Amino acid sequence: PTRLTKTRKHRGHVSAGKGRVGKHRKHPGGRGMAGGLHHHRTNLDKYHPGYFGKVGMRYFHKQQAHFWKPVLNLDKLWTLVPEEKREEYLKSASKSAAPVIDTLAAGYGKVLGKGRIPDVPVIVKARFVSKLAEEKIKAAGGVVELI
Amino acid sequence: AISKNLPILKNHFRKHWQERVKVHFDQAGKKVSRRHARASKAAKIAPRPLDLLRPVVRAPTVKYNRKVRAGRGFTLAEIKAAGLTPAYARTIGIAVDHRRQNRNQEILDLNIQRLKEYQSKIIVFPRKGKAPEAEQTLSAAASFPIVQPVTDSETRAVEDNGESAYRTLRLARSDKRYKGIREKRAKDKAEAEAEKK
RNA sequence: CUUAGUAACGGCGAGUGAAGCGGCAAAAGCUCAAAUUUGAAAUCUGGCGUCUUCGACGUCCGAGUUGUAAUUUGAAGAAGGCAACUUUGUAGCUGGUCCUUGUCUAUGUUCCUUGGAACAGGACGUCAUAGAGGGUGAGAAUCCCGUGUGGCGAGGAUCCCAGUUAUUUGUAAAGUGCUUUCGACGAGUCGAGUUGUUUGGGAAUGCAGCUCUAAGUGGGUGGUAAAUUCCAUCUAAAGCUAAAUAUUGGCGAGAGACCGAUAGCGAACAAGUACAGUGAUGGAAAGAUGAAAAGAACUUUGAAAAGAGAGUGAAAAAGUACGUGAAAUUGUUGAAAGGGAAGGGCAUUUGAUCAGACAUGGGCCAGCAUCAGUUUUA
RNA sequence: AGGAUUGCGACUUUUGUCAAGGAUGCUGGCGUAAUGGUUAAAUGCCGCCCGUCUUGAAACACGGACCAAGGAGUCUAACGUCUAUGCGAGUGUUUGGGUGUAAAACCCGUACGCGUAAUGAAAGUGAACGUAGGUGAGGGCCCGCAAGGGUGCAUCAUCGACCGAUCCUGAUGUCUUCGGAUGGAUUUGAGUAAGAGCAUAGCUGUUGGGACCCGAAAGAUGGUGAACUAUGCCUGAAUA
RNA sequence: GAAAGACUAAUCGAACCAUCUAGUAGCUGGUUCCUGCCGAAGUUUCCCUCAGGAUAGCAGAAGCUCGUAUCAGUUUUAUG
RNA sequence: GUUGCUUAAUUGAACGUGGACAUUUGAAUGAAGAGCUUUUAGUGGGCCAUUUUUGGUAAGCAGAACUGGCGAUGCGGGAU
RNA sequence: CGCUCAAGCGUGUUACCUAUACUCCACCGUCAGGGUUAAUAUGAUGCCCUGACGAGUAGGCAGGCGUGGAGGUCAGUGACGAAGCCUAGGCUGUAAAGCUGGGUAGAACGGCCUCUAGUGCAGAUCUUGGUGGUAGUAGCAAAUAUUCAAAUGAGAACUUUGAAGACUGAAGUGGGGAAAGGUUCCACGUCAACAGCAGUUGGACGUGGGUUAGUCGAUCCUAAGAGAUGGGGAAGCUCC
RNA sequence: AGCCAAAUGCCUCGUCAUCUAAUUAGUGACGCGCAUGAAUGGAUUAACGAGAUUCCCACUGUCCCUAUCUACUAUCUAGCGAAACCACAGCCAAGGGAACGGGCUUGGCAGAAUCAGCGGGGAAAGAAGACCCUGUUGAGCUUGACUCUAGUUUGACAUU
RNA sequence: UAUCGAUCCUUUAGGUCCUCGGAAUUUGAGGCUAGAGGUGCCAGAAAAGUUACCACAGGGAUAACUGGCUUGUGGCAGUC
RNA sequence: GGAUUGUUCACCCACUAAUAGGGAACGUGAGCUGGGUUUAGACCGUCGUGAGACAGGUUAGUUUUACCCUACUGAUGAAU
RNA sequence: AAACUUUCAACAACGGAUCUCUUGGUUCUCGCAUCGAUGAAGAACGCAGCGAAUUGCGAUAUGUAUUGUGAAUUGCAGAUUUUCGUGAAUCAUCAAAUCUUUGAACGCACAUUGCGCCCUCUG
Repeated sequence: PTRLTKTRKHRGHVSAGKGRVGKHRKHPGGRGMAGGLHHHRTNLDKYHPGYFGKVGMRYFHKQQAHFWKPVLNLDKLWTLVPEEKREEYLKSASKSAAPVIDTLAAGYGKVLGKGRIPDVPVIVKARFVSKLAEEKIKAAGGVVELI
Repeated sequence: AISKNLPILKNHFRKHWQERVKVHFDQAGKKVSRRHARASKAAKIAPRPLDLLRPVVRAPTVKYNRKVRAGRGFTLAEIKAAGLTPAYARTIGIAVDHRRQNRNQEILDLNIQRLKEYQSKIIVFPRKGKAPEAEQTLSAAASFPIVQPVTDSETRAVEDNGESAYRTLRLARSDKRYKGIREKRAKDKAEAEAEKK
């Protein structure tokens, strides 16, 4: 919409929202991040920090593939099991018939502790696990199989 | 040049970018060219499908090893296992790949079943006289789909034995870090200096 | 399409910046050198002759043994022995298919008003798998060309398919089970040092010059320089190949919430033209009478151009200095004012000119009295 | 001014009356250029020429003889706050495929982006002592005739708990040098504590782009000129 | 160039013609319709900063949680 | 009451449990609603007056302090 | 201007003049605080009540007026006259503007709800095109010089013939060529423009006619120079 | 060695002599000469000079001191017919004001339309100051400024 | 109450530490935590002249000429 | 009235009644002149390694347009 | 009082804005692959009954032959009768020919319509 803008409304006045003294010239400061250490230090000391310099060490030929491992909290856990088979499983599984939850098929690396799960045997399969995550599962009844 | 409280952007437009711009106006028209091309090819070929029959293959890396996918060609070992030559297979609508190898009994069986299912369902016309035509099925992928292998038992026993999965990972990882120096510490003390004794 | 404005690069400042996997479009694979046909250079150019002439057959010189055919290419493969055999090929004729084309296939010009002219308005119909667009004296489905639906020819391309007819390939060409011996693989190259250049490539990504110069379980790579020991992966230093992808040039077709003659290409017109420069080059302006030229016969004034009349036409307030014909700027007539400028604002007066509910039966302008609100003066 | 009545009152023996929440009554003239409207001149008083840079312009500061048409914050790639819309721990059909009355409209789903977890340079590890904790304030609701008591979301302040880094402590065990139990610390993070985001569209602001419009002295690449004039060579001519 | 920075097609202290090129400018000039409401600054710190920017201050808009609060460019008593 | 602080201590110090005292919410005056958050414009050459005041013989000169004006502002008066 | 026991100077006591300031009333807008469809026609965005305030450059936000195209809708208007243009006619709005009478003219164009932009000009020593004052003015003065009749013609200071005066004075206003131009040479017709006065004349305009070589030139030879080939450079255009 | 207040001397119009009635000039001597001087050439010098400077003779409207004449313009008429410039225009004095008004303020005043002249004003026209300063804008020339480079020269390896 | 210094680079101290991404061992290089090598234009570029042959963009924010304010100085006149 | 100097100022020789001092955009360049300062040619000295510099000296060097308005000097002239 | 100056209106000038029109532009999509020593692209000079330019063609010169359609061309002439046809036409079509002098340009030269050499027929 060209009619709703403010340049339509400025037709008549001389400066067009830019002042008589300042003038609106081409490039008064510079051209993109120019004079970061000299005359735009007060901007970069505020608001940003840590901009100049270099922390850490280099990685040559890095791949976003070795570093995968998407986490999964124990709050979610039961969402991997279907909705039909839930009111059935929550009321009486009681060993020798526990619902197997393969996390890697859904797309999760490390089973990880946060929530407080109900007292039912689970038998979970996962690549990695936290120390707390195992304590909560054994308190319920189940176990953790590695892959 | 800078200064409010905005994120530092990275816009790479300091070359003559306007001279090398493309706008895809052809998207709609180019779709009809491909649908026309796929249709006109089927008219020339007539009773055969447009696609070659491809095998089932497992994917690489840690990110994608948990899924199966349609490969390139059937290998020379699997083509032999069914009961046919590689030169003959290329003219029946079966893709061959001379460089892929087999190090898995599970994938070896699956693709032998895939060839036997293919050979049974297709018919072949002779070179000489009669040719009893039976329409055309276009997509080979439709009739021969790719299904994910099931390694599942929904309800199952709970066999615990006080091992702790977390403790197993910490011990196993420590062995990889220290087997280098632990071999060399054993090559001294017990060997070299004490084999001299 | 994602990876990613990421891993790296950079007076680590400004700024620069890939690729693997994953999802799709499209998929097609292959050939030489290095082995002795050695019980028969088996191969090929040209000349001369004859035929069904993009060729085929026969014959005579030449090329070539310092290597032309057949045979084999690392996925293999060859030479022997044992063993079962499943396959075959080359012309033209007609038809379809694909192009270039030509022709055929519905329905009112009925009545009345306006007009120079119906293609306008009103009344009554007709056709519709045709109410896209254009033409005709003003907005036409039905006046004309077309459009829609489907027929019917002609002339090329021909192997893409289908169906036939000759042939006549064969004792030769191909494929596969077992077992024994072998299994030829590209050099001033690979690789190393050094200089210059380039990349995201960091003790050096590729390329090039110069000096050094290999190997046979060998050589290359595995993104930090070395020495030592393993593992995983391919086989360089010779070569061919459709498709998905590009396209401000050329030849042929469609469209547009684009411009409407100071716009849009420099150019809607005899435009790269007229014209300028020694020369490389530079480079304009300029569209519209009327439906039809019916483009003004004839008289009279004038040396003539033209003028007055007349005449054409719906109109000459359309006369080829032509549709409409604004402003600056000028002439004539009318009204007003004017003692070193004019031109404005508030308020009257005079002069000009102009809207607005006294019409049915035949509002405008003031004055006095008693009150309310605000004040003033004795 | 207003446009039925409603109110406060006063005077009334009473009904009623009234100067009491804003003007009614009676009369005359004319009914049209008379009153008003615009327009031109005259008379009284007042009035410097606009636009612009500037502490300051009528300026002896700059641009402006006059008229017509043209003529200047636009579009895009990444973005920030606010606002509307749809779905909501999810969200996004449109690279591509299927269809079609054909660039439209309609339908389809693997992936993939962002979000659901952080902190470290990295190796890595990875969020409940307790009603997801107490204290002070808190809208609203609940009990009560009230006084007051109960329950207290959002949010603000404040002291604790939990996860990561940092610095100490170093239990049972054990390839005798690995392993890290438990307990701590004037340290420290863009964390957890009954999730809020993703997509489209709009005004305003940002950075790259010709970047609101016109304006240099320069620099670089590839070409054309000795008919003027500078100098040498070859061949001619001219000077009482 | 018998020397004046002379002449080199009216062009010379570095010719002319096209292209890169819409070269860059902290500097000059311009920047197109009405009413309505609010209404500034020329000051602090840093800068090859002094005809210029960043940063705070002043201004507008959008509002959110509440509803007489613990407030005031002021006075008084006490006390520095 | 609370403790690993502190005490010769059964003391102290912080944060508390329950309890007593609301006309007289413990000076005056006013209150135009109070508190708070995000975002972005222009500006960053200033100048004059009354007192205080430094340099200078002095200046319609230069440079500070406290309020008020002009700049951004017409209107009545100072003839202008 | 003029003023002298003031119309001067110092002081006192009254009246009177007067700002967009102050008080009161009418109307406009903005902001706040209320009341109301309880069937009760017409806009709940409605219809009322009460109170305060109004200057403003740079700047910000709000509500409207107009221009060119796109989707919808008034079965809108129109050759019985659409658009445009002119008008000391009229009506509405604070205004941007809109509606309408009279004239001119001869084919298309409006309102209301939305979409969209190459969307509004007085200035830029702005760009292109046109026209003024200045002004019937500056001026049309160097190369010694013209005069009298006759003819043609509508028309003669300027053309053709006669007569008289003059000049260049043979290093010339004479007779021929080179470079360069290209029909300007020559005849017949004829004056719209050009010949800065005029025009019957013309190097103008219209239509034709005209350049004859064995011996004059070019052609042929070489000059200062230029320039293939055989060769050698250079990625190459090409260089020696 | 020479030469001089010299085209080289600041203090200066140097001091002495001569030319004139009178000379910041001219010529001749003097010289601790701001800062003369020997092929970055010193001193002298016949002829020559559209070179610079002083005086004398003759000559004259340069001057005391202006006057007169001739042609061609201007002037008037017939015909033909432009440009620069221009916000709007054109009477003065004082005041205040961006400190020197043609317009504002207070006085003087003020009469159609016009023609020759003229240079007092219009801070009159000409050209986005060339002098001066500023710009983080340039170019020409110079050099022990900073970083390079063709050419040349020395050494090593190849040609061997 | 004064006596001094970022990024990047080099360097030293410290730890039974982390990394060289096909797997190991030793050298080597790269990281994590604190010092030193200096920017005096001291919130920190690496930098010599000249133009009278000159150029462009601007400036009365700023000199050389008048005019105005001022009168030390110059000039003229009083007082005891 | 004259000598010298581009001069303002200065210093002399005479005459004379006397040879007083000043202003008017430091009056007066579309009124003249161009000796001076003040561009480019060139020479000398001091200074500079050099290009060049010198409030040192010396010589050669471009002075445009009125026809308009007012002003002044003269000259006609409608209407009582 | 006129003339003269200034403002307005009607008619007439000057000039070409405004309004309506449009065989041209600009962008986007879709299809196809074809220049030349058999002499190309470009250049000069010619050709019509009456043409200067533009449009066509090359001394066979606004074209010839071949095929299709079936009566024109038109500013003014003029035919031809070809008009129940092996045929009008500035028509469409296009497969046989012509193609001046040049140009990559080719006998050697080329500010020249310059100068040679070989085979062959006729004077």
